[PDB]
Amino acid sequence: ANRFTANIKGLTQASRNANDGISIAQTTEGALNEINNNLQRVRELAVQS
Amino acid sequence: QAQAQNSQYALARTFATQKVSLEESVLSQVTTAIQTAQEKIVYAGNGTLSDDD
Repeated sequence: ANRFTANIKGLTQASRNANDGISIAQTTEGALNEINNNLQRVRELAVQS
Repeated sequence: QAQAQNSQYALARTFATQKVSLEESVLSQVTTAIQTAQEKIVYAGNGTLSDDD
């Protein structure tokens, strides 16, 4: 029973870690979207030039 | 004579139980403490932590 308890607590905190990862990843994704949009507009300008 | 032997072992069992229970208590709490330290270690594995946190 005590071993079961140990594993349960560890697994729960690990799930929280996974959520930490999803958070950081999504922030990076958000920033990269704007990078992409700017690059698209830059290609448009280069076309005009 | 036989009765005397039996009585002495009654006393011995009394004191053995004393010590045994007293150990079990803190042992359970030791399990608790190990487990909490474990959980906060697993959080040290969090790959988003800043050095001050």
